[PDB]
Amino acid sequence: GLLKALRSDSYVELSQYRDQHFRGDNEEQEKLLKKSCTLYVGNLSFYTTEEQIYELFSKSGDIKKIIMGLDKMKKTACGFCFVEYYSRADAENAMRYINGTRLDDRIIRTDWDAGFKEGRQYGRGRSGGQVRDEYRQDYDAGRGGYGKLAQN
Amino acid sequence: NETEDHLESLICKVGEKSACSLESNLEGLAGVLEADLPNYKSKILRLLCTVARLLPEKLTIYTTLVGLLNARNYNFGGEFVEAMIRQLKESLKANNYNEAVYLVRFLSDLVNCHVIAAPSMVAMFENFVSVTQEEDVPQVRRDWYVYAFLSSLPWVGKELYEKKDAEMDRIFANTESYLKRRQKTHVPMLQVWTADKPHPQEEYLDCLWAQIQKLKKDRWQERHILRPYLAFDSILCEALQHNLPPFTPPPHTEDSVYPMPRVIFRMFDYTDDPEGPVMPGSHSVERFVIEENLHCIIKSHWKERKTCAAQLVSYPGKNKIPLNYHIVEVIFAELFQLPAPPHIDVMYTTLLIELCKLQPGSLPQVLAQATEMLYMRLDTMNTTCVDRFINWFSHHLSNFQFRWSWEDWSDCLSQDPESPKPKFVREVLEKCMRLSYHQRILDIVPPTFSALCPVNPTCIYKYGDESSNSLPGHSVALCLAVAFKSKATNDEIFSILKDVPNPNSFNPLKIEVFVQTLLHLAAKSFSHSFSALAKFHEVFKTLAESDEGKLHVLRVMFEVWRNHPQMIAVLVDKMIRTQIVDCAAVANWIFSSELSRDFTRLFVWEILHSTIRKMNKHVLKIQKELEEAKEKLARQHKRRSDDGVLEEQIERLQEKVESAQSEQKNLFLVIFQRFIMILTEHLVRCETDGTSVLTPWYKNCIERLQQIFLQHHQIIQQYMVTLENLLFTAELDPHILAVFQQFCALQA
Amino acid sequence: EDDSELQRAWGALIKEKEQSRQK
Ligand SMILES: C[n+]1cn([C@@H]2O[C@H](COP(=O)(O)OP(=O)(O)OP(=O)(O)OC[C@H]3O[C@@H](n4cnc5c(=O)[nH]c(N)nc54)[C@H](O)[C@@H]3O)[C@@H](O)[C@H]2O)c2nc(N)[nH]c(=O)c21
Repeated sequence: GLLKALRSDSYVELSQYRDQHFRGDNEEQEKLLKKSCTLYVGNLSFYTTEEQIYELFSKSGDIKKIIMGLDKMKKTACGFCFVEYYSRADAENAMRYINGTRLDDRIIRTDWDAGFKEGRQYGRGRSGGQVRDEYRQDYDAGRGGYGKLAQN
Repeated sequence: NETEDHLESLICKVGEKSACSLESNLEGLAGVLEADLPNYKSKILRLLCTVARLLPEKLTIYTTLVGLLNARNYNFGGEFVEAMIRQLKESLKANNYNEAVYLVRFLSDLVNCHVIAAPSMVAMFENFVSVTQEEDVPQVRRDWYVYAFLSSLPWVGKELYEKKDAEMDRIFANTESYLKRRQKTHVPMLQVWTADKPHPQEEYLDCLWAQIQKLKKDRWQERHILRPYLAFDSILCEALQHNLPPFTPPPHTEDSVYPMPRVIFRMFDYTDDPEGPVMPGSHSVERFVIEENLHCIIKSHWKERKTCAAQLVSYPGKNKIPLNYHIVEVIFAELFQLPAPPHIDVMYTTLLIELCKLQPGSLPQVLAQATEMLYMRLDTMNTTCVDRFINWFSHHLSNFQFRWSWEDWSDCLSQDPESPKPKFVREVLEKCMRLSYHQRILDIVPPTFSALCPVNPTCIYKYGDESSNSLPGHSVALCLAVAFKSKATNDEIFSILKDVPNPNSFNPLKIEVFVQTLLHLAAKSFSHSFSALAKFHEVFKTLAESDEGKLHVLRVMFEVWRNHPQMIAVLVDKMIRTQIVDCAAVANWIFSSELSRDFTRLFVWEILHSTIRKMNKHVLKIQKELEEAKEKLARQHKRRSDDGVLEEQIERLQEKVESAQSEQKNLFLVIFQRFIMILTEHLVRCETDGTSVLTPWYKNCIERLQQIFLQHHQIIQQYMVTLENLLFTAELDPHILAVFQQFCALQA
Repeated sequence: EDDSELQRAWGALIKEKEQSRQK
């Protein structure tokens, strides 16, 4: 038939991350992921606006929607977002090429998603920010500063 | 299954860099295949066929391998030859032809491995060339047959000439006779650069013919292609040769589609690298072999960028060549090839980034040099290719902290601001701002470039506090603003909009005030604008019932947002999707008098192409729904026979698809009509004024007409008849009709 | 997977270009 080496695509394969607040088993989550057109973009900067993401990810196909990552309490950009496309092909291209590209001098990590549901736009961290921000200890100016653990 | 996966991996392993010499691995693989020959004959044949079809870059290797198998089993060689002929016939009937070229090349190289007799292949190539003698036949098919012959030649030409010099000379005479009387109408539409210096963008067939002639003058002595079978001179020489069956090409059918002509992208010379290995000349078959192999490598691994970069860097060759320059040239050729690149453009920029990462000591300098040379030749670059170059350079800079020696381009400041070089600089800076903030772009360009920086993206509200009250609609605007701040409903918004002194069902002042206030209040983010547009969508539909209403809504949106073209594009996209304004309204707005100043900017044409893509995707979606419904109807009917509302739904879907196709036709007809009108107006003005006709505006407009044709040939081939009968006629100005004629010759 | 090497290469290249222009 077709050579398996050519068919390989290591940049689109599902990651080891699984949703922690999903109501369901892993089989249904994988079923949703296999047909999802929504991508989680992370490692953004707090100051990265919606327009720059719109440009960077519309460069890889038409975008249906973009949802910025707000804070749980302060309701401010937290350094992540969701880019929902119109087709799976555009999302696959974004994972293949936009993933690893810089946006505002930061390495953008793009991953597959099971879609968007209300309440997913807020960081799960107990301090209002992202969990990685709460746990990290290195000074990242684009991420506000020191990790939430350092100050308190 | 185990035996299957194992055999596959084994057969695909040969070629990759290994400690053992390629010859030893080839011999071992041939022995292994012969060992398991009698239980997996069909599997082995199919695997070898698909490997010959899908891995042209490794051609010679696999070729040799077959010879090694033929050197031990004559019957295997015969069956494999028959399988190759059958697969080639299937590919030709399947209307895919690149695979046919690769299979023809595999057969040609099989002659060197003493698998196929030379006379039979001379006869096959004679039939290939004689296909050029057919009557009432598209030139594309004759071109493809001659291309397959001439591309196979670099591999088997020595043997074929040594064996059948007379017949090969006759075939060459026929090929020259054909190439003399070909039509070159399609060249100017496909050339990246119109300039004849420093590198003509010559047609692919002409270039290949020149290289083949140079090789023939050189006694067929070539210095690049790997020939592993030479190392087995003994083994392969005692093998008995097979004879091909008389091959007749599939007859031309109205359903046949042939590859379109291409123009070779030449931008590098041996003088560009005065330190590394000498670059093969433009008219040298080594250059063609390198370019084709690199293109195949990109095509095979176009998905994974890391693997593609690794494979490109490690491209082997008989004699050393300036690999970095070849890689950069082929990548830019792919990016800039017309009508469209083989893959997506973001792939090309990311692949260049990855290649620079792999080779950080040499490739970045080559990329900087390539960028400078691309900039220098901007005076004749295609506007499509200029847009692609702008996008790639903007993304590159965004990836590298927007660092560049802008002073080196300072020559663009002095000359006209509309010229290709300053226009390219302005558009690049605009894109860089798009990928960053306005202040960040003012801090990187040298202060002397400030004139070319993008304007601040701020809303322009006509009814601001400093605005005079003489303008009609100030009180209504203030009332609408306070209502919006009060979380108003559509009914009360209509109530406040009731009191407007209509200057003239369609009120321009009402639309103006409403849209201005709505956009100004939602002038903080794209999400806010989306929410405000969707929430008050009923008001838009009521006020935009007529075509004039939609055009006025677009004009007012442009007036509010003219320093933020990205906002314009996003708002137009959302308005089209929500059905506030049709695609015809947007197309008419693009050629409206209000956008005459911005007609030559990139965002306008991005918007137009996005609208056309939206229409195409809508048509495809409705067609797919109709096809799925029909398929399920057929399945249900057959299942019931084996042992009313659906027919109504099918008829409704047919009506919807017919309406969508009509809408697409109307969109393209309108676009072409407006292009014709604007171009003929310019031409008549130039004729009456006695001035030059080749100006930056004309170049941009004609290249954008060409861009529409090139991007949407697949859909304009349907409207061909009405286009010829109504818009593009004999009475049309020859300048405009030239674009249509070139489009016609593109696939004819 | 930090490409700081490539970034430094690009920075040095552009610095050399600017210095050559200045001289
Ligand atoms: C990283 N990521 C986030 N989202 C989505 O963004 C929103 C907010 O996330 P978030 O930033 O609040 O973190 P969560 O993911 O909720 O919790 P997470 O960081 O995954 O939790 C890590 C677990 O390991 C624990 N942990 C233990 N030690 C450490 C440590 O040292 N560092 C970190 N970071 N976690 C540790 C941590 O406390 C917790 O128990 C939600 O929609 C997320 O699902 C993602 N979605 C997709 N599709 N792919 C992703 O990679 C992805």
